[PDB]
Amino acid sequence: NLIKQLQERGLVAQVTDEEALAERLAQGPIALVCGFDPTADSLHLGHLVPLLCLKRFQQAGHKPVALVGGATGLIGDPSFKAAERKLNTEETVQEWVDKIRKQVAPFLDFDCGENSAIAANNYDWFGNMNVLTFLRDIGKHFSVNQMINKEAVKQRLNREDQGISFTEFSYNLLQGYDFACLNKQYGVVLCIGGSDQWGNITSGIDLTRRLHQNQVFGLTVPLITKADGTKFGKTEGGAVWLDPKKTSPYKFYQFWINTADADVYRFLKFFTFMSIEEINALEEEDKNSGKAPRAQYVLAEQVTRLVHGEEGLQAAKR
Amino acid sequence: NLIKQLQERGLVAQVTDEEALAERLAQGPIALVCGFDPTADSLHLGHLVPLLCLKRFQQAGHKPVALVGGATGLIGDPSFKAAERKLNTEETVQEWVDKIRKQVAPFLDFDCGENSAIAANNYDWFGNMNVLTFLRDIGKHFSVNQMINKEAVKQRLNREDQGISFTEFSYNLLQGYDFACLNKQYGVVLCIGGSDQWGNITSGIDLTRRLHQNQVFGLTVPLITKADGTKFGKTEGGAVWLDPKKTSPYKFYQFWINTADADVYRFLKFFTFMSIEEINALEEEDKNSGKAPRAQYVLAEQVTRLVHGEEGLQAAKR
Ligand SMILES: Nc1ncnc2c1ncn2[C@@H]1O[C@H](COS(=O)(=O)NC(=O)[C@@H](N)Cc2ccc(O)cc2)[C@@H](O)[C@H]1O
Ligand SMILES: Nc1ncnc2c1ncn2[C@@H]1O[C@H](COS(=O)(=O)NC(=O)[C@@H](N)Cc2ccc(O)cc2)[C@@H](O)[C@H]1O
Repeated sequence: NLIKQLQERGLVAQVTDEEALAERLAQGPIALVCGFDPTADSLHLGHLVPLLCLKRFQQAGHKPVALVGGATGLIGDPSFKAAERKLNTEETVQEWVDKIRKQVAPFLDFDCGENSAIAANNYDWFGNMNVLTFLRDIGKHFSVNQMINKEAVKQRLNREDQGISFTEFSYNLLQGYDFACLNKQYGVVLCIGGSDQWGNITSGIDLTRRLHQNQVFGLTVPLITKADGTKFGKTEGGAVWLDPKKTSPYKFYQFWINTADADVYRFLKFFTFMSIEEINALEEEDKNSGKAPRAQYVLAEQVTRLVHGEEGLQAAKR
Repeated sequence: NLIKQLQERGLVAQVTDEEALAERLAQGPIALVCGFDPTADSLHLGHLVPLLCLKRFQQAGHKPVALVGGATGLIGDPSFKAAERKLNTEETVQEWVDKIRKQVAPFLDFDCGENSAIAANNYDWFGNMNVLTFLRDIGKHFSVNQMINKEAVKQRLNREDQGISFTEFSYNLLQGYDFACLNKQYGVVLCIGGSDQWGNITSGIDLTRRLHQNQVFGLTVPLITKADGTKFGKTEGGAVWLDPKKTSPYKFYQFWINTADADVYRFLKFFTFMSIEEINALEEEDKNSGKAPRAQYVLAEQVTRLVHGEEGLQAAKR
């Protein structure tokens, strides 16, 4: 049902147990979660993929849990990161943390009773957790041997040149715990994220099992890349922040207009709520049209509106 | 001077910088430490060797710091251990800790003046420490790459049959910090322990340099064993405790008088305070004297009074 729908949009990289998950979603609504760490004072175009995905689940009747890593942001996810990351002050992360919560809010119905959205922060629990407690209760459930051969950190370990701190090496446990913790108190049985996050989610489904014996689920969406395999979110001036202050609505819309013909269609699937059908209709319509492609105009309008409301769209054009 | 004196009786296995440590010990009295983890309600003969080196250094005028791992004993030191030590309740361990402390107190002088002994417990700084505080303020200084190859745990990894949890894999950072922490509040510049405790010491040396920029040293005593090969401190009823209740003064004295001829002399150098001279005369004497060796008798008289006092001795005689 739903999974298959997302597959049609090409928004599904890997699924831990497609069937069981598919069957579970069927039984009735569930609660899922997606996490975002405070690396900046705003999220960017990349983050909008998973985020928009929660909303997609919500509309299918599920309850989204949007979690900001108030704690993991003090450590740093080393997942597929080639080089160690630098630690940001406790005060700066806080500030950033707050800008994100608020920034994420507008993207989800936080009131419709049943499946109203939930904002969550792991600082809530890791923030005042004794180190010994953490090592004992969670640590005893992780094997360094296998922690070592996880794709998300494998390479940094095997390299007489590269390396990784004990700190970021532990990152895995905290996100892993977050799952079990969000499951214990909210019934969250699904965690979604971009491909890179897989390993982190994996550890999460495992801890949740050995701590509460609950079959939990994981589902990742591919990391969206420009067709010409360049970057994304990044341009000549930097990341396409969602924060109007960092990227004007006018500039934001101009961005989508400039999409390549080999992307615009996929991008309409990843960023808009257009019936996979009409998107194909639009493609076909554009192909046989001796006219210019209108897909970009669509894409630009839809996203600029999702991210900035009619106000921002009105601005985008003046 | 002192370093070489301890070598005379083979109580030194390694030293971080013999030359410099030698020069430093000469400059004047220093603060040194040795730690003992609560893994039972009592210590055994193996623990005595190191403990005795602390009293040695003290007689030489230095300040002994006797630490008890109220926190480490909750994590489990994996050093050269074959299988994962299991966790003990917080309840049990604190109970063992008191025991070990009080048991330890008699062996060191707690009021000779400037070099009076200090009782220490790392639960003091780990019991109330945030995990995020730990992982970043300390973790950030440990390379998983270098951690994986450290001898004390190269075993557990690089093996199919074995394994190590994230918990015990973290032990190194705790003892490493204990050194730094001790160096900052007592100016402790020396950490002595058994051969197996080396790597743990090293890591302390570095963190101390890395966190305070001070040259700190480490020296390990050889792991005393029976020349015949078999494990030390073991019997039919197992380990020989220092707790009269676990091992009566009588049984204790008997264990000593039963010492093998190839061990008895070394044992006099390790477990007693006889000068290397008289211990050598004794060996010589025993050599060409139609009588039975009296070193056994001596050794038992000494160690028995050391560990149980005049009462304990007179008791091993009835
Ligand atoms: N270009 C992109 N396309 C698709 N997805 C993308 C993307 N760029 C980022 N993302 C995804 O959207 C999120 C972006 O935030 S993130 O900083 O990368 N998140 C992280 O690093 C996670 N460790 C955060 C986290 C997740 C769960 C927790 O319980 C705690 C923390 C991630 O799930 C990432 O996989
Ligand atoms: N048979 C033996 N011969 C000589 N020395 C021996 C011995 N058996 C044990 N020892 C030494 O005497 C001590 C015995 O206690 S122990 O439980 O093994 N100690 C430990 O495991 C350390 N991790 C304790 C510790 C040390 C320093 C800290 O800052 C914190 C904790 C260690 O220094 C050990 O190396």
